[PDB]
Amino acid sequence: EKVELTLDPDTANPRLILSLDLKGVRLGERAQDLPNHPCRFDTNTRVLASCGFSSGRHHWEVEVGSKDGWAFGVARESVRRKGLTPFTPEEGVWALQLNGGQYWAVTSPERSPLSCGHLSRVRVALDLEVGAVSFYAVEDMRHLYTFRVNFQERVFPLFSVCSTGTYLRIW
Repeated sequence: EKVELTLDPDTANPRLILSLDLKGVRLGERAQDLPNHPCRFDTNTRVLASCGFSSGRHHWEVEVGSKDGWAFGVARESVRRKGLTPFTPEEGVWALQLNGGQYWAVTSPERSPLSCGHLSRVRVALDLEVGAVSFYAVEDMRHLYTFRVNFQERVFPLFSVCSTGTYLRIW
């Protein structure tokens, strides 16, 4: 079922720029002086939605920038917030990424280069019963990639922007 997400400003890395409607995120030039919430990503340029899921099937849609430097998908609640944490499934993050002009599923120890054409808006489908996170290009709902995961805890929508000049935006 459809979920209306808002970004959680307590989690946001201080270099990120969130939109006032808490749907949009970009990377800024300099770090804002933000109160040090324990949930805040102090180093990785990440932000979670406020909503986490422990059961059921849920979907949302993400508008993506055409320029390099984003990743999104889901993170387990216990993802490390403090220090430079590897962006890997073992560290509790399951994401797609645009980097070096190439779409990737962020697998380890090697990322997986995807076949897809240019992406504009992507549906993310989280199933905690089946144990799946799936991505679709919204135009014709074409499957891009599925991670099979045995989720053991609450899972949050995850967004990351690591370059100026691109963005992610919840639809």
